[PDB]
Amino acid sequence: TTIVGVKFNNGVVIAADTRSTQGPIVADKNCAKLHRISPKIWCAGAGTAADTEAVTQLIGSNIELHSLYTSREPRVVSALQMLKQHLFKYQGHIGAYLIVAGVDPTGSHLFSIHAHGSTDVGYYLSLGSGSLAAMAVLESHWKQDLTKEEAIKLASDAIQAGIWNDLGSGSNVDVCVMEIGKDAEYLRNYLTPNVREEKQKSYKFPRGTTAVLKESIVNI
Amino acid sequence: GYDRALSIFSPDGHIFQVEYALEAVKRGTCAVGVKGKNCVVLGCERRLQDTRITPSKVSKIDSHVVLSFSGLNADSRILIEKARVEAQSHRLTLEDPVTVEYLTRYVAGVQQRYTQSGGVR
Amino acid sequence: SDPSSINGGIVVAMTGKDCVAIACDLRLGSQSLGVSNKFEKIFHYGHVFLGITGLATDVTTLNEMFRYKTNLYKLKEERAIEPETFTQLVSSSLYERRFGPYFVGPVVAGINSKSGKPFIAGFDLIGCIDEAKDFIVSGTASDQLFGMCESLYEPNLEPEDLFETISQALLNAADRDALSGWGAVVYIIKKDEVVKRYLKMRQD
Amino acid sequence: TSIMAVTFKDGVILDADSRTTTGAYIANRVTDKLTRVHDKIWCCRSGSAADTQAIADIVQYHLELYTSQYGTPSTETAASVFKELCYENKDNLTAGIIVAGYDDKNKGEVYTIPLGGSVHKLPYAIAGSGSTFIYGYCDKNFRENMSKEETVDFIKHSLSQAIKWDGSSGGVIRMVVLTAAGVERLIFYPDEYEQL
Amino acid sequence: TSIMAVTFKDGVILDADSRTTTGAYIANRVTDKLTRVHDKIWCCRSGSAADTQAIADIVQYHLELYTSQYGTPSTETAASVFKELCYENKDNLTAGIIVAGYDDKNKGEVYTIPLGGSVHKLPYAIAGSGSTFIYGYCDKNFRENMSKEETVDFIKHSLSQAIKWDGSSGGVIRMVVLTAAGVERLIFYPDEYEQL
Amino acid sequence: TQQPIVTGTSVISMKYDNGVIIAADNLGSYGSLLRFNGVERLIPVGDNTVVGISGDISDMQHIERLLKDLVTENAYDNPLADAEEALEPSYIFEYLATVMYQRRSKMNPLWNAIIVAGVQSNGDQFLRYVNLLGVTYSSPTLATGFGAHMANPLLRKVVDRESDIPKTTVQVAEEAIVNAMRVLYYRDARSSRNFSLAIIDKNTGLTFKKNLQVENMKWDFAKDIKGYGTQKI
Amino acid sequence: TTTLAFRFQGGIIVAVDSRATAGNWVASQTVKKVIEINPFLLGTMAGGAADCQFWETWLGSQCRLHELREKERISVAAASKILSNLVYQYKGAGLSMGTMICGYTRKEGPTIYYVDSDGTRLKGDIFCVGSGQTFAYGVLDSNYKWDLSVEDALYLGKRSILAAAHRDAYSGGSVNLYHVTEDGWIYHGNHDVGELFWKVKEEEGSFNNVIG
Amino acid sequence: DIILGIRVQDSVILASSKAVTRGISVLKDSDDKTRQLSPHTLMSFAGEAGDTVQFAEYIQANIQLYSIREDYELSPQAVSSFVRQELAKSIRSRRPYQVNVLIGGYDKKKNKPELYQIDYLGTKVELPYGAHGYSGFYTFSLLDHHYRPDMTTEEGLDLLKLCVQELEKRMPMDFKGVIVKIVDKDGIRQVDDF
Amino acid sequence: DIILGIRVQDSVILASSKAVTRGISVLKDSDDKTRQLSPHTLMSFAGEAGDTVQFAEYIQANIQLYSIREDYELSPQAVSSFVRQELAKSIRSRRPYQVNVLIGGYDKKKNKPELYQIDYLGTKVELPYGAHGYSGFYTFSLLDHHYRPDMTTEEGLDLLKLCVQELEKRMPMDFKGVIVKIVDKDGIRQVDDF
Amino acid sequence: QFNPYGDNGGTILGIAGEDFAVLAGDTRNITDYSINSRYEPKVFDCGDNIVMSANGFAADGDALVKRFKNSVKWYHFDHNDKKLSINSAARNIQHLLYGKRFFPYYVHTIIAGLDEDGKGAVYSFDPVGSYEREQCRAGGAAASLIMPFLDNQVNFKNQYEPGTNGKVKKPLKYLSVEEVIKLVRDSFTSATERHIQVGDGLEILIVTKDGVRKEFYELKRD
Repeated sequence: TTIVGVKFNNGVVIAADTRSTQGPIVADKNCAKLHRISPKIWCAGAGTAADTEAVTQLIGSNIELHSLYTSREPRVVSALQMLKQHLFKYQGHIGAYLIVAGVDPTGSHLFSIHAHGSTDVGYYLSLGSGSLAAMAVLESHWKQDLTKEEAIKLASDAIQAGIWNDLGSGSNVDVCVMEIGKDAEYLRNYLTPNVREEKQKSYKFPRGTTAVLKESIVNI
Repeated sequence: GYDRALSIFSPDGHIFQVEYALEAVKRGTCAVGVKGKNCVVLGCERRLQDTRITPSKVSKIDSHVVLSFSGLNADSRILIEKARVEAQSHRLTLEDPVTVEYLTRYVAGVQQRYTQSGGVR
Repeated sequence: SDPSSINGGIVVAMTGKDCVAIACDLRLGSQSLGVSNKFEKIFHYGHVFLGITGLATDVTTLNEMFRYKTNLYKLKEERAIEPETFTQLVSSSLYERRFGPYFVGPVVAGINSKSGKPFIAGFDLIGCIDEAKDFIVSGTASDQLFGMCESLYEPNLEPEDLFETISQALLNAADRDALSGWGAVVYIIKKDEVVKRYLKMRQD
Repeated sequence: TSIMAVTFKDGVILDADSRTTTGAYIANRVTDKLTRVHDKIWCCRSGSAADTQAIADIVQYHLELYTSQYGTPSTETAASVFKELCYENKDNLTAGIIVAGYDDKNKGEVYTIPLGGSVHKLPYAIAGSGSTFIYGYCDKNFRENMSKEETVDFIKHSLSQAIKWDGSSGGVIRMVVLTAAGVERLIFYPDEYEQL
Repeated sequence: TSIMAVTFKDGVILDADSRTTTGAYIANRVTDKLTRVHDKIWCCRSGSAADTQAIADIVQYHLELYTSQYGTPSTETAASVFKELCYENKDNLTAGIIVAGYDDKNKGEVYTIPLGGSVHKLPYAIAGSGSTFIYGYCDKNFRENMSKEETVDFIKHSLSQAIKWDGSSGGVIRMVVLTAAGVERLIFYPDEYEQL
Repeated sequence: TQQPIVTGTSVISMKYDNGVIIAADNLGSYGSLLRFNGVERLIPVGDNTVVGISGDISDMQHIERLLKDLVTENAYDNPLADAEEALEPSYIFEYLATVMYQRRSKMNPLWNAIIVAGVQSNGDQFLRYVNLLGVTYSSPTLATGFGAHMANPLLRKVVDRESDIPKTTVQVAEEAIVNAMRVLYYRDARSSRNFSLAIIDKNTGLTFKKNLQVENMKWDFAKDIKGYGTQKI
Repeated sequence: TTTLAFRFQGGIIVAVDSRATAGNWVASQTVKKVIEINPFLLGTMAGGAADCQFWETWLGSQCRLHELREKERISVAAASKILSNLVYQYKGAGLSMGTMICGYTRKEGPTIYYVDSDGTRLKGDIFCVGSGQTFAYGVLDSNYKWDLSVEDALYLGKRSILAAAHRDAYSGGSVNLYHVTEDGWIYHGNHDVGELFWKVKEEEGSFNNVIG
Repeated sequence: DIILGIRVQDSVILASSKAVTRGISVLKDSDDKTRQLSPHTLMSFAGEAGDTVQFAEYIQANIQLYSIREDYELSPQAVSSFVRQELAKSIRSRRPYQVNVLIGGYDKKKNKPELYQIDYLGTKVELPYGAHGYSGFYTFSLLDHHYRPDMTTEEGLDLLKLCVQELEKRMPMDFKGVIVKIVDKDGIRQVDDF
Repeated sequence: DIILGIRVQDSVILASSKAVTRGISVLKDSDDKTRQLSPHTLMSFAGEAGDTVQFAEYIQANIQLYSIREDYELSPQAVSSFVRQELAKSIRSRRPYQVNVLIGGYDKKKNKPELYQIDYLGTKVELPYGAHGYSGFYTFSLLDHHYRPDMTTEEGLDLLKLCVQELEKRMPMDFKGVIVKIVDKDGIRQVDDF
Repeated sequence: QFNPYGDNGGTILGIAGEDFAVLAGDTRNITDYSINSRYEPKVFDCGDNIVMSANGFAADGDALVKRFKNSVKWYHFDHNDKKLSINSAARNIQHLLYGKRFFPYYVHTIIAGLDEDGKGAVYSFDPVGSYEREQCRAGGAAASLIMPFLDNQVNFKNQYEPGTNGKVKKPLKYLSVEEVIKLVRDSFTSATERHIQVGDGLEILIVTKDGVRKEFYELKRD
């Protein structure tokens, strides 16, 4: 997995690859790794795919209920607190490494939460197997006062570095751009550099090639 | 250790040490063996001696093979012991008692190896 | 040692042109020993089919659980559970026991009765929704099926052509897996009817 | 890491590096290890990041609850709250804390809470992996009632050597100066302290 | 332990504490850790006592054998002999050595041979358990070409802090001064350095 | 069977249109203690080879001794030891790869990862890697240890394939190497700010740059980071 | 794996499967588990494939050297003891072996010697080795007779491996039949278990629990 | 440890070893490893020393409690479903029941015999013939060869003799024969001349 | 694993099990776990799979080599002393022989039978009746009760029947009967109606 | 403790034809989750129209291929430049592999060539030296992904003539060299999709009466 967050001059952009692996096998070639916690708070998770999906779904439920209770736009800090307190309660058994980014009435935010409940603030972050490859690009090219376009290019370029250089990362680049004044735009499959090529032959079997013992009609 | 080539070719092609070993045999007590249709008879010639314990000429190598000899008596014990060990080793390794042909090839092989090894006569 | 490999078995789901296919092997065993050649691993809860592989005790337990849950769902809702909704019901149920997990990999397959579009989804033993537009594999021979399905599968296969592709992927993957085989069953799921077929295959 | 706290004439200065490492990899090189548990009570965190962050959050909640009910706490009370969490869970929370604070009556105070969960009041405290390399330097050079300028110069020299010799310590030097004038935050970059 | 070697203007000074501990117990509190491997080549021993003593005995035998055949060895040669024994048996001999010596051409030289068996030529070297507490102090205070008096004062300050903070270091401070004037042995007792 | 005690961190290198570049920092780490700072981990072997070594320093100094013996034993009874029978990078690598594998098979490894960078007599760039297990491979860019995860992603942008080598100049390759070293200093805990850089060019020969310094670092964004979340002041 | 060899009036019938598995991944379907040591001696692979193949190939050279020296064909008893002695020298070193040294000799008749990695060496009339051995015994123990005709004996060996192939997950692929006679061993072909199962099911009516 | 079961056209035949071994010696050679759950349902069990009988008697109480409560005999399918659930509950409990059971019964409403094999994990499978542990390694090859659905009880008993003889010949352990019980339309009976 | 030996007034009776078990099944049920070391000396052995026969055949070669060399039959005492030495040498060698042996012989010069029990460590002891492993746990109580030095061979065989029957009754494993051999003044013979 | 073995991933595939033999393998070299090189030749021409590849631990694969090439050289010296038969080469490798039985070459090797009658031959070796001639054999990480597909498309397993209701199997026909390359390319293209350790390129060495022919095809680099 490769995940990066890049805070720029008016918001924050998080990007991720779309490959999911079960050991050396690619179970899902187009997994969506960017998850909503609220409309303008988004989370990207590495490590165990189920826990990252499940933990964000639980916190996303509580954020919505708390937002309805307080009649306020959710704070990214509320998601961080409930998310880290939940992870800490389980003493790291929930192997969810997460980059939570979003915009709230108090500005744009970018945090990373580790499976044990530790958090850090940052202007650019990375998680997953491709973190070192992605962080090499972020270190080289990140600068203060990035524009939205520079940040999206930097975030995608950082993910590509993990895609090309990490075996656990590949396929496509997912990008979500959260800017302070406007809605969050989820650019699903922003870049698709790994489209498979045409097969050399067509493997359409002639009908009747398979031997059948009995045939039945199933009632619904 | 000692590895001098005692057995070597004479200028006329003769290995004298081997020929002189034949002279030792011709000086030893005579043994005779004749085989008939159903049995082999081994006879021997003896040169205050105790017949009970003085070693006999015909020595069993196994329950079915007997080895008579002539020449240096002390050397015979070395061949016979080697033959006996090989006969028991053959059974232990192949479960079949040695054939008389097999035993003769081993004993002959041992005698030959001593005409081409260093430091042995 | 590994609970998911004790009993063997494999399940594969494929999508076609307004049709879904889900197939499985019929072997149940105790490691090397093959016990039953009639242990079906595909269950249906209306128009939604669930193929569960893994530990045979957990496969049976989850069938009665999802029958219990889907039966109550249709009484309260007065309508059958759709494949997309059922996929989340399976996902949550498997996660509810993150620390006591079932050693099973389920495969959801069906056609949404309202939108009419094919649907197939995959899972881990703790409920990661692996929704795929092309095919889903599970079981001991997932390695064989992935390469076998990845090469044979092509988009928009007709129900007759989909049967040949999924059956051939299953038989050839099962033939190369020790713990899978002893016959296979293929369901061809269409918006209007479902056809269940038993395949002839090696019995060793 | 390398965290440090030094009492001086006008108050107390908390200081720390900015590097956090997961093995050889520097996960974050600009971390802020100085945590505010109350307005004039700050703590330095060393050891497990998850445990220390959890403790700091709980201590801040307790001191916030204390302030609403019993008035502003003293640095001794904040260290006491830290001790209960660090001691009552010493088998689970691997946390070593330095608590420094300011109040008008006692001026600057420093409390160190090592891994065991005991509390020790000190004129100055040093902790973290990089502290071992400056035990001799700090002892020889620390003086009572130094000025703010002397203390900052003393701290810069101390941490520059802790950063120099410890792989798991480095980055920028972050200071918090707690005095009657308020809380002041200072940052020194490698180009400033590395060639001292 | 705490061993140290410092090159200076007129030569090189070897120094060490006197304590050897087996756990908390001080087996011998007046040990002599400075070993003569040749007339003007001395080594400090840290780590396993059996291994370092065996290596020093073998190295002395080799350099004695070298001197009879090839003339007096240089400090580099003595360190080379140490490296072969420490490196070729690095899996067995847990020995860390500081080799310092004097010769007219090169003046004072210091070679440190850490646990791995590598050799490093240094202006000054510190090793032992107690050395970790004076890495910052020695780096800040060491100067090239100090006089004998300044070097001795520098070493006394350095080891007093290593002795202060390390339980496994203490006792008397034993120095050997290698110069053109010959070999000179100095001893400083706790009442002399402890209140520096 | 051994373990490393004092170790050198990543060595990074890449081949450009006319030669190769190899860089390594001058640090020997003893655990987390940045103990030795004068360690030179690039070992020129003749005018056309540079051997960069990472890992155990004690074994590094052993390998450095073997290489100096090759140069000596090659000149024995060899009047062309400087012109037509000098040691090539390929000969030096094969010797090291053989030694590293032989030690491995004895379960007494040299706990090192070596990059042999040089230019063959015919001008072809040489850049090969070998580690304690005897595993060897070649690439337009090679990095050992921690640099394989951070330097290779950066160097590979410049020369991603064999066809990119002829379009890469000295200046582009050098800045890529220098930038990679800065990135390693940022995120590598066992890395030093000082490093050595060697350029082997088929025209200008070997250019060995010692005591190069990591420069133009970015820290000014650290002042704006406060706490780990909720903290505001 | 499933390999069997049983003695009968017409000689020895050696039947083996052909499946090799690396875990649950069936690496091969057509492994030759019978090693043709000589025109007169047959081996059998079970356990360590490399150990059986290498040492029974080496054993053939030792048998050939015995031929050249003694000018008589080595006995099965001696051949199995040559292998058994060597397998014992490496006992504890990690060898894995279960094999039948099948041969027929004038002075000794049909002989099967079961040699395994422990150093064991047993003479017997019926031997089965491999994971599916218990299934092969079930068919043999009930249908085996000394007076079996060659045609009936070949089927019994073929049927015994089929039973183990059906029930054992690690057995199958194909059945390789060998017949050891007074003039050497005879290879009676490779029979696919998949095809054979349906053929056997219809003619016997067995495997009634299998639909088809 | 031997537990065998064969379902024939008109009845179910369950055979179980008579031996009870505790460590060094055989304590008993006439043990009955079966419990009658209902007039037409019989349960054979094998497994750990104490778990087999504690579980079997606990199951028998619930089936008896159901029969008295509704004045109705549970079908063998329902009993096996109930037994499987308890094994499934226990396998992931504080102290699992390591018991493998065969449930043979006669369904008086479908007028068909039924044989169910359930292992200690809770893996219920209906078979024509079943066996637990290694007892199935020696017997399945014979049953696969000789079994036919339409056998009579006499042919089924003749087939068990072959299966038991093979176990005696090749299995190292001495299990002291078998007790054979037949579940028929008339109830459960024991064959004594076996 | 059963190895029994009883010395009676005029002969030694050695009984050894016929079964050979390798893992899951019984390979052979007619194995002879004995080697004739001399015309009047017999050796029964038990232990690890391959060590028993490799050791026994190695011992037999040396005793045969001695007999041919001196044209003289070693006494059972000398053979047992030789066998004990080999076991004692091996127990502390690179790969010990884990073999337990019984050496029964007839001393033609003392005209007395002799039975020696030697375990894999090299513990030689002469007994009136011996057994190795757990076979002696079931049989010593009977032998202690019924043995008398002056029994005839017929009474000794009757006593072995009781010892073997007790082993069959109580010992879990099935050892497939015993082969009985008698070492007398006339040599070694096997009892076939046992 | 030192682990003398590694795993550099990759996959090899040997297929024997009527008058040809192809030995294919991806050129990627990996360590853990990192890519060492994207073009590391894995299949080697060993002379006498024999192509050899050792997959698994690269150091042992290189050492074994290095030792076999040396064995071929001495065969020519000893036997007067006699061509080494594929079966003779296969037996010789078994002794190279089994010479280290208790410290094995942790590699599964495949050698392809033409037997003495001109038919394609493929031998596959177990790490400790068991070899058995086969029509096609994949080895390495993605063998399970590749091999089942080739059984279906080369050997026509589980395929029956339409309209015969499974009574008649599809006859095995002769696949030309060109058609096998399509199957090899699609096998490795499929494995590249679903195996993280396969990609960056495909190296195919075609052995035929004319000699050894080499082809390279690009694969996905992610």
